[PDB]
Amino acid sequence: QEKRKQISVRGLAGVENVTELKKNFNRHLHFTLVKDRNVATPRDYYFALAHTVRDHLVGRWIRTQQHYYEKDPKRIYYLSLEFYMGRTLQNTMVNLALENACDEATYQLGLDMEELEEIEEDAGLGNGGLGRLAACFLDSMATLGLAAYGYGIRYEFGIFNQKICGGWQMEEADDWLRYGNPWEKARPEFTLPVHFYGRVEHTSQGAKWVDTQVVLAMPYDTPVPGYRNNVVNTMRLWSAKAPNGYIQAVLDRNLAENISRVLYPNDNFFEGKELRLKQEYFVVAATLQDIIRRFKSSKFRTNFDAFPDKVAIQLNDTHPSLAIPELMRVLVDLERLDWDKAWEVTVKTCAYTNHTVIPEALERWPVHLLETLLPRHLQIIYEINQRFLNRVAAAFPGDVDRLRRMSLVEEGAVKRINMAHLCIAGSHAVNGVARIHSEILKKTIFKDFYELEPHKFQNKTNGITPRRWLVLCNPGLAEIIAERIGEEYISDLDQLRKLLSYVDDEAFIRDVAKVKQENKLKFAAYLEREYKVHINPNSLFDVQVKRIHEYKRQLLNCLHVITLYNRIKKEPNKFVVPRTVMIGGKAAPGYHMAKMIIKLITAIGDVVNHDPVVGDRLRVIFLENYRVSLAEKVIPAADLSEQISTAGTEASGTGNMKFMLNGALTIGTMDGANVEMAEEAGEENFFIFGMRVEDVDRLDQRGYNAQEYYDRIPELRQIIEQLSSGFFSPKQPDLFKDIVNMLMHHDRFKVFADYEEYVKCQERVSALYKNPREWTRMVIRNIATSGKFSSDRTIAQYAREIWGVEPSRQRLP
Amino acid sequence: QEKRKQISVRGLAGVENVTELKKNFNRHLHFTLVKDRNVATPRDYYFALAHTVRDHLVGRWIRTQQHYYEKDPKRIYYLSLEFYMGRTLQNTMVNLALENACDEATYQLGLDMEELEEIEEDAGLGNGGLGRLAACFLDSMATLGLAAYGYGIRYEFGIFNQKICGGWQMEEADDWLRYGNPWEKARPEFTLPVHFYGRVEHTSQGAKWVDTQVVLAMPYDTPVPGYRNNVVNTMRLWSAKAPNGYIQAVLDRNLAENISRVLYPNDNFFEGKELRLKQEYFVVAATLQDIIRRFKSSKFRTNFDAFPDKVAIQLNDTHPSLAIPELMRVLVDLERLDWDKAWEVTVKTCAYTNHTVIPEALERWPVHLLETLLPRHLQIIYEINQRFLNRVAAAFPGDVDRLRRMSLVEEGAVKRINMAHLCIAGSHAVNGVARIHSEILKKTIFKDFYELEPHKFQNKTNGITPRRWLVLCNPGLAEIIAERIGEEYISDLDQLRKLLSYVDDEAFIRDVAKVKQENKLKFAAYLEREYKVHINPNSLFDVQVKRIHEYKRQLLNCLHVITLYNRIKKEPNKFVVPRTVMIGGKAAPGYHMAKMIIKLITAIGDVVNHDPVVGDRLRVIFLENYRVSLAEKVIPAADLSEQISTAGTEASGTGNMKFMLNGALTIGTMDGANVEMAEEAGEENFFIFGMRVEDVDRLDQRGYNAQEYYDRIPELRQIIEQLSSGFFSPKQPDLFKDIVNMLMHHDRFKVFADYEEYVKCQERVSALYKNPREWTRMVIRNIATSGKFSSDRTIAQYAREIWGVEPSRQRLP
Ligand SMILES: O=C(Nc1ccc(Oc2ccc(C(=O)O)c(C(=O)O)c2)c(NC(=O)c2cccc([N+](=O)[O-])c2)c1)c1cccc([N+](=O)[O-])c1
Ligand SMILES: O=C(Nc1ccc(Oc2ccc(C(=O)O)c(C(=O)O)c2)c(NC(=O)c2cccc([N+](=O)[O-])c2)c1)c1cccc([N+](=O)[O-])c1
Repeated sequence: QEKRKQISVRGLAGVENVTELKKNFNRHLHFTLVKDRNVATPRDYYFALAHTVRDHLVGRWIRTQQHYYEKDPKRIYYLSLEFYMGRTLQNTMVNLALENACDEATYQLGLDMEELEEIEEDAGLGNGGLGRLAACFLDSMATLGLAAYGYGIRYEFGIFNQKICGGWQMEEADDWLRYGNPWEKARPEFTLPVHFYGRVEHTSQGAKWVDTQVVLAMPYDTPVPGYRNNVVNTMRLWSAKAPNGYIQAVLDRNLAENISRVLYPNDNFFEGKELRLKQEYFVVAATLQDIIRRFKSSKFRTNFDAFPDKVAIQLNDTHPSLAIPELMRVLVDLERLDWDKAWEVTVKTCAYTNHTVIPEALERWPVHLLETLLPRHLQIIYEINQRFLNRVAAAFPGDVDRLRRMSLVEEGAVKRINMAHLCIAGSHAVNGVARIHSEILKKTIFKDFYELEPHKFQNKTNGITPRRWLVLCNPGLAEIIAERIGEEYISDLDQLRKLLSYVDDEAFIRDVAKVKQENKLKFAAYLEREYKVHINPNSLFDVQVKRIHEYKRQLLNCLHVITLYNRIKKEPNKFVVPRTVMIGGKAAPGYHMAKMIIKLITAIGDVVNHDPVVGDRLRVIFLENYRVSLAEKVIPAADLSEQISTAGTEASGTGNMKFMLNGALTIGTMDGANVEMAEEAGEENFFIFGMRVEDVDRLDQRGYNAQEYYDRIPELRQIIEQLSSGFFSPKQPDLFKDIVNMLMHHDRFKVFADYEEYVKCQERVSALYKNPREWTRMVIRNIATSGKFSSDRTIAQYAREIWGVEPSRQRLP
Repeated sequence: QEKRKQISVRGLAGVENVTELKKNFNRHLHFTLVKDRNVATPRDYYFALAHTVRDHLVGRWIRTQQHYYEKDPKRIYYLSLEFYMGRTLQNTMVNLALENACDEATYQLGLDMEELEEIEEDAGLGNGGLGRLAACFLDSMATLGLAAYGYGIRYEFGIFNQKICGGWQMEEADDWLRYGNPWEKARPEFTLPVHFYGRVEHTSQGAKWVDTQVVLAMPYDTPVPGYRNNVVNTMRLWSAKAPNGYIQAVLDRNLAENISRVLYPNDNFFEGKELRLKQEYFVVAATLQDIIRRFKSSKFRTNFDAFPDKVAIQLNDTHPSLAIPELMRVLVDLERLDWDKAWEVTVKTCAYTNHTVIPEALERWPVHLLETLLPRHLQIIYEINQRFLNRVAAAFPGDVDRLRRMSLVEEGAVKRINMAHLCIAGSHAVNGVARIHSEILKKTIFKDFYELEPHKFQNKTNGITPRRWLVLCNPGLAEIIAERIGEEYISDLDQLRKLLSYVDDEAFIRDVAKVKQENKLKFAAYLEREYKVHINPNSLFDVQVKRIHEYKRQLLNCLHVITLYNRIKKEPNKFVVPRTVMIGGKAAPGYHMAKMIIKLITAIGDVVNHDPVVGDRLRVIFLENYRVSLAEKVIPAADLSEQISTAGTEASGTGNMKFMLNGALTIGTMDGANVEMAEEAGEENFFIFGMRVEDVDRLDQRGYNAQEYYDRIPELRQIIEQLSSGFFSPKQPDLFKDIVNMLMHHDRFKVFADYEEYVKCQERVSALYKNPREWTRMVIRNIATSGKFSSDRTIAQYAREIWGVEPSRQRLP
C-alpha cells in the first residue's frame, strides 16, 4: 500500500472522495451485481469497481460530445479494422486521477485493487503494431483535445488466446465478452443497414444497386478519456445483426451475423477470404453513412463542397480503402453530385497510411470476388482507374510501362485490384510510419506515384502514449522522474530531456537502477505465481516480444542463444553475465515457419534450462499469450530490447519505443524508428549491429548464398549441425529440417548474414552490463531522449499536416 | 391521470416516494443510459423506469434467497421447457405497490408510463396454456411463500412474431433480447457442463459415460415477486455456450450454442427433431446438477434417503421426463447408490403433469436417436422398463397384452420410448389439469396404469393468477370490486362470492357495465392506433383467442359467422344485435390446415367487412400476433368468450378462466374446466351447447358421416357451397378445397355434428344481449364465482397433495 500511496503521479486519496468511492462500490455491488459480501465473487468486486469508475466518466462523455454538437468542429475519423485496446479500468482511473483514491477506498473494503484489475479481459481487438497504433492514437487525440472518433468492428472474438502445449501454440477462442463489458454503451438509436451482393441497373436517375442482401450494423460506443483534461471521446464499434424450414431460417441468422464474429489473426499478411472483405465492407459502409449523417445534422449544393472542411477520414492501411469507392457511391448515386465534384470531395476527405513494404502484406482482391459481393464498387473502381491512368498518360506521354505499373488493375490469370494503388489515387495524403520507411516508399514501392504527385507523400513517425506505456505500467519510473522534473512531461514527453542533467547524479543513478530491479522482482513473481516459471532476478533480462515472423528474426536470436550455450559448455569455468532470454508473441494460425520457430524456442529451453553445468547462468523462456496487458508487465522489467529485423523490413516498430520509455537498452539494426531512436539518444548509447539497407541490396544484387556463411563460420556450423542432427529434439531427430532448409536455401531475411556481428554486439552488451553504473547512466541517456516517440508528437503532426486541425491541452469544464 | 390516481388497488403515490422515484429515474438515465433529456429516446425512458423498478426488488430478492439458505426449507423446482412470461415492468410495480407512485413520478417528468410500458418486449417463452400455466404458477408460489424455483431455457428467440400478410401468417424471429433485458441477472458463478453423444464403458467402479461432447449451461436468474409480501423467488434459465480451419472452428461454436437458440413453435404436437431432444437434455441435466449441488450445500449415506424430503421436481409434461433417467444416472453412476435405493429416491422426488389426451401430442423418441445422443440414459430406460414390467407381470399374472400395452418400449418399424410411460413409472404422482381430463386419463389413456397404482393418480384443476389476469389488465374491474368488498380478494379470490350480494344493486350493475364499455373503447382505440382497424364499440365483442388448431374449432366459429352473414343478406331489414367477431392466435409453422384457417378467417372479413347491406351490423377481424400482452388487452374488453372445442379434447383451458375473471359470458362445450366453470356459476349463467363426451363416443361407435349433416341442413349446405365455389376467394376459386374435403371426409373433430346447436345457442346469447341489465346481472354471477380458477388454489393443492409442503401468506420483512 505504502508504495502505491507514496506515488504522487497517482493523485490524491481525498477523505470525502474515498468515502464516496467506497459508497458507490457497495451500491453497485447491491443494485448492479445483486450481491452481498457473503456471496460476491472476485469478479463481482471487479464489476463493482468498474461501474464506479465508469460513473466518473459519464458527465464528461455526455458534455464532450454535446460540445462537438454545439460548436461543430471539423471532425476526425480514424477508420481501422483494429483497435488493440487491451484493458480499460486502470487506464480510465489514470486519466481521471482516481487511481490512489480507488486504491485507498478498496483497501479499506478489504480488497486489493491490483487483484481486481487482473480479472478484466483485454479488448485484444488487434494483431500487432498498426492495431496498437490505432489505440495509442485514440488516447492522444483525446489528450489533444481533438474532435476525433475511432471507427471499427466490435468483434465477438479478438486475437486468439495462445496456449503453449508440449512446446507448441494451441489457439483458443478469445471470448472476451462472455461475462459482458461494463465499458461499452449500446447505441440502438444509430443502427444502420449495409447491402451485400445484388446488381446494378443504369436508369434515367443514373445507377441504382438493386436486389441486395441486408445486414444491420449495430454501434457500441466506448469512452476515450484524455489525460486529466475533462475530454472523453468515443470509439464506435459496429456489430452485425440479421434484419427483422422455420427453425433453420432462424438458425441461419448466424450467417449474416458472422461478419463481426472474429478478428482475422494474420498480421503482416493478405489472405484473400471473402468473409474478410465483408468485414472490410461492413465497417466502411456503416461508418461513412454515420459520417454523412452527422454532416447532415450540423451547419447550413452548399453542403458537399465543404464536406472536406467538416470531415477527415484517416485510413489505417488499405483494410478500409473501400471508403474511397463507397464515398463516391453515396455522393454520385445517392446524392447525385457530378463525378468530378464528387472526386474532388473524396480526395480532400481521405488520407492513407502505409505500414509495410513486404509484398505479401498487400491487399489485392480478385475482381470476381468484388464483382459478386460489390458490383457497383467494382464499376466505380474501374472508372476511378481509367481517369487516374488518363492523368499518368498526360504527365508521362508514351510511358506505357508506367501505365501498366501504376494501374489499380493487376493483370494476370486472376484479375485483382491493388488496394494500395486505390488508396494513393483517392487520398490527398499518403504517409509511412518512420523516416526510412517513408523514403523507401518514395524510392521504391510507390516511386512512380511519388513522381506523379510528389506533394501527396509524407512521413509520420510513430509514437506510443506515455499514459499506458509509462504512467500506467511503470509507476515507479514515472514517480522518480516526477520527483526531479514534476508531472508536465506526461503530456509533454519532450520534457524528459531535462533528465540528461542527472547523468552524474548519484541518487538518480541509484533510483533508476532501483526501480528496474523492483520491476524485475514483480515480473519474476508473476512468472512463479501465474505460470510457475522460476527465473533469476539477478540476471540480464533480454526480451524479444512481438508477433512471430521471419522478417523479425526471432531465429537470429535463437542462434545467439545456442551460441551462448555452446560457448559455456566449451569453457564451463569461464565467467559470463547471467541471462534470462525471454521470447514472446503469437504466430498466425497457418503460418507454418512461425509455429516451427515457437517450437524451436521451447525446444532450446528444454535443453538449456536442464544442463546442470549451465545452471543459473542461462535460461530460455517462451512467454505465453503475449498481449497489451502482458506488454505492460514484461516491458518495464527488461534490460535489453531486441529489435533485430533485417534492415528495410520493419517499417517503424513501437515496442522499440515502449522499451526505450521504460529503461531498457536496445540491441538492433538501423531499421524503422530504431534509426531515429539511435539518432535521439546518440549511437554511442545504442547497440546497433549488422547490414544497413544498402548492404542488403548489394547482397541481393549479387546473390544471397547462406552456405558462404556456413563454410566460413565454425560456430554457426556447430548449431546447424545441432538442429539437423536432433540435439534440440532427440525424440524426433528430423523435427527442425524445415528450419534448416529455409536457413540454408530460402532465407529471404538473410539471418546468417547478420550472425557474426550480432554475437559480437551481444559481447559489447554484456561487457557494459558487468559495470552497473555505466549501464545505468546509458539508460538515463535513453529514457531522457525518448520524448520524440510520444504519440502526442505523432498526432499533432497528423492534425497540422494532414487533418488540417490545431491540437489542444486547455482543459474542458 | 385522474382514473389512474383514483384507483386505490394501485397503491399510494407518497410525496417522498415520488421524490425518490423521479430521482432514481434521472440518475438511471444519466449513469445507466448515458443520457440527457435532449438525447434520450423513449426506449431510454423505458429502461430508466425499469432499472428504478428493479432496484426496489433487489433487497427482497437477496434476503428471500438468503432465508431459503439459512432456514433450508424443502425446495420446489418447477421444471419446464416453457415459461410464457410476457412483460415484466407493470407486473413488478403491481406486486411491489409502486404503480401509482411510478405513475405520479413519470407524469411529473413529462412522461406517460403506459407509453413507456408498450416499449417492453414480451418474454414469449411459450406456445399456449401449459407454458402460461408455468408463468401463473411462479407468481402463485411466490404469493404463497413457497421455496420454489422455475427452471427452463433462456431462448434467444421465443415464439415467432406473427405478421398477417395478404391474409396469411408470416413468421418473424422474436429477437426479444436485441436491446438487452433489464430483468435478468447473469450467474457465471453457477455455470455447469452438459455431456452429449459419447459411449458407455462398464468397469469395476460400474458404468462410466466417456468420450462426450461438452456444452456449458450458463444460468440467468430472474426475480418472481409475490403479491405485496416481500417474497422474491427466482426463475433460472440456462443458455448454451461453447467450451473454452482456425476461423471455421470459432464460427462453428454456433453449433453447440444453437441448443438455446429458439423455442420450438409446435403447440399440442410431437415433431421428433434431435435439436428438440438436445434442448430437453440440456435443461434437465443442468437443472438436476444445480439441484443436487444445492442439496449438497444445505443440512448434514445420511444424505440421499432424505433427498425427497429436501427436493420436489415437478415435470410440466413429458418435455423434462429425461429428469427421471438422469437423476438415476447421477445417483447410480456418480454417487454409487444401489439401483433400488436410487429408484426409491427418484419416484419420491418426481411428479408428472399431463396436459393432453390427443395422441399426436405424445413424445415417443426413436431409440436410435436416444442411443446416439444419450447412450447411458437409454440403458437406464431399458432397466427401468424391465423392472417396471416385472411389477405388472407380478400384479397381472398371464396378462400378456397388458405388458405390451404398459411397456415404455414401443415396438414397430421404428423402436421408440414412450415418455408418458416413462413419467408414470418414475413419479410418485401423475395429475391432469381438470376434473373431466383427470377422469379420462384414469378411464382411458393411462387406464392400465391407474389399475396398477391407483394411488398415483390425481387432479389439479388449473387456475390463472388474479394479479396479471385482473389487477394488472383490468384495473377498472379490480377497482369497482375493491370498492364493495375491499382488497383481500386479490390473494383470496374465493372472496369474490361476496359479489353475489350485489346482483340486484343498481350502482354495481351500472359500474360493471360501465367498466366493460370503458375497456371496449380502449381496445377499440388500440386497434385504430396500432393497426388502423376500425370496430363498432356499440356491438357485442365475440372473441376466440388461443392457438389455431383443429380440436379448437375456430372452423365451427367461421361457420357461425358465415351463417350470420347469410341470414342478414336473406332478411336485410330484419334486426340483429351488432357483433364484432375477433379471432386471434398463431399457427405452428408447418401446420397446413391451421394456416389455411387463418386465411379463411381473413377471407370471411374481406367479404363480410365490405358488404354495404351489412354495414356496422357485422364485422370479422383476425387479431394479429396474439400473445400474453395482447391477451391482457382484448380479454378485459370481451362480451362473449368462445370455448368450443370438441368435448373431450381441451384438457382444461385457462383463457376460459381469464374471460370469466374479467366479465365475459361463455359460450362453450362441456370440456376441460368449462364444465367446472358452469358448475361454479350454475349452467343457467353459461351458454353450454353441443355433444357431451358420451355423445362423441356414441358418434365414433357407429361412424362419423359429415354428409349426413350436409344432407339434413340447408344452411350448412349453403356455406359449403360458398367455400367450394369460391365466394370467399374469387381470384382463386379452388383456394378452400382442403378445408371442404377435411370437413366432408376427414373431420376428427366433428364440426358439423355441433353446428345446429351452436347456432341456436348463439341465438340465445344475442337474445340475452338485447337486455343489457340481465346480461350484466348474469355477468355479475360469473365474476362472483370465478375464485376457484385462481392459481393460488391450484398451487396450494400441488403443495399439500404432491410436494408435501404447507403454503403461506405471512409477509417477509
Ligand atoms: O445538446 C444537448 N445535449 C447533447 C447534445 C449532443 C450530444 O452528443 C451528440 C449527439 C448527436 C450527435 C450527432 O448528431 O452525431 C453528436 C455529434 O455531432 O457527434 C453529438 C450529447 N451527448 C450525447 O448524446 C452522448 C455523449 C456521450 C455518450 C452518449 N451515449 O452513450 O448515448 C451520448 C448531449 C443539450 C442541449 C440543451 C439542453 C440539454 N438538456 O438540458 O438536456 C442538452
Ligand atoms: O447468507 C448470507 N447471504 C446470502 C446467502 C445466500 C443467498 O442466496 C443463496 C445462495 C446460495 C444458495 C445455494 O447454495 O444454492 C442458495 C440456495 O440454497 O438456494 C441461496 C443470498 N442471496 C443471494 O445470494 C442472491 C439472492 C438473489 C439474487 C442473487 N443474484 O442475483 O446473485 C443472489 C444471500 C449472509 C449471511 C451473513 C452475513 C451476510 N452479509 O453480511 O453479507 C450474508
